[PDB]
Amino acid sequence: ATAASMNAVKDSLQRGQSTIDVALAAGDTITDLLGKMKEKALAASDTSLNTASF
Amino acid sequence: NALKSDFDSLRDQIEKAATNAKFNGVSIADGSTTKLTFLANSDGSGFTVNAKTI
Repeated sequence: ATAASMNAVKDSLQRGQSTIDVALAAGDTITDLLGKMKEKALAASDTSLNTASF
Repeated sequence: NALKSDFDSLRDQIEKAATNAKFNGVSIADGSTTKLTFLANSDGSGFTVNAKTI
């Protein structure tokens, strides 16, 4: 019985792996968007821009 | 009187030429602003260029 009970342990570990995989995909999206936001802040920091570009 | 009239016309033409010196709504020669700052790094470091009124 103790040996057969390991199936639930393996299933729970696999489910945790899937949860972390989804989290990493979302994190990659968030990092790309954060890089774009950095570039927008850098571009807007310039004082020679007109009102429309800002 | 003719020389004085040509003097006045050239003075007005300088004033107009100084007025029209703009690039996308900003200018470094008409005296609109004291200085312009441009990006010099990803950290937002500037490239100060003091304006020279003409």
